[PDB]
Amino acid sequence: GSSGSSGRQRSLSTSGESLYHVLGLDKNATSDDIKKSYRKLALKYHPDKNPDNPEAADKFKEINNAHAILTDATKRNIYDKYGSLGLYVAEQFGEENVNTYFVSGPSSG
Repeated sequence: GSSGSSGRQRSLSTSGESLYHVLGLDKNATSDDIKKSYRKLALKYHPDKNPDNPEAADKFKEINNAHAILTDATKRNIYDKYGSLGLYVAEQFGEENVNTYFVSGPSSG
C-alpha cells in the first residue's frame, strides 16, 4: 500500500526488447503465446535430445528462466516496471522492498 496521491508514474526508459525475444514473441504476445511457444522451444532445445550440447544448455537455460519469469505476475510486473535489475533486488530484499528503493530517486511529487 502506502499509495494514494503520489501514484508514481511509469517512465519510457526501457529500450524495448524483453524476455519475449528470448523465446520469439512480441510485446503483443499473450500468456498463452508464451506457454504454447515455450513448449515447442522446450522440445527442440530438450537436454536429452541434445546430449553434451553447449548451445543447447545456453538456449534451454534461457528459455526456462524466461518463461519461468513470464509465467508469474509478481515478476512479470517487476521485469516490466524495473527489468533485470528489479529481479535481483527483489530477489533477496523482496518485491515490497523494491518499492522504497525505487520510489526514492531523482524524482519527486
